[PDB]
Amino acid sequence: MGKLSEQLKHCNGILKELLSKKHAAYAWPFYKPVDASALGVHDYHDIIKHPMDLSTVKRKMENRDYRDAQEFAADVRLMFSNCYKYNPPDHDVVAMARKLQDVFEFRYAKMP
Ligand SMILES: CC[C@@H](C(=O)OC)[C@@H]1N=C(c2ccc(Cl)cc2)c2ccc(OC)cc2-n2c(C)nnc21
Ligand SMILES: C[C@H](O)COC[C@H](C)O
Ligand SMILES: [Cl-]
Repeated sequence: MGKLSEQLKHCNGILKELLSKKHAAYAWPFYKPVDASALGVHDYHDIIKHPMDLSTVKRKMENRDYRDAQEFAADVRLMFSNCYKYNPPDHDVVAMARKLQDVFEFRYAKMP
């Protein structure tokens, strides 16, 4: 697959951290694709045109889909944006998204 660039190594590090046990209390809703039928949210795919989640980001990293850090970051941010778009701002899952995005943005800012 070829060695990840230095910046994408940092991105992969961030991804591993987001999936790690220390953040699980607020990261878990973002681990896998939203299953709209399972959750009973039958309007989800009318509202969210481009679903994203951490397992999909991980697959894309493993498959070398991301050509740079910017592309990676856009997907992680898309995941958070979908959450902010679908849910009311006072929902528990939105608070969790904000917390995980704080973890993400502060470490992404430490890009070599
Ligand atoms: C799908 C919409 C929303 C919902 O109303 O579910 C019933 C959902 N809430 C939740 C959610 C609701 C309350 C709390 Cl405390 C945590 C997550 C949700 C749950 C599981 C899951 O994957 C297994 C994804 C979730 N998620 C994400 C991401 N963004 N919005 C949600
Ligand atoms: C809570 C906002 O939607 C995202 O905040 C990012 C900041 C680094 O906490
Ligand atoms: Cl972006």
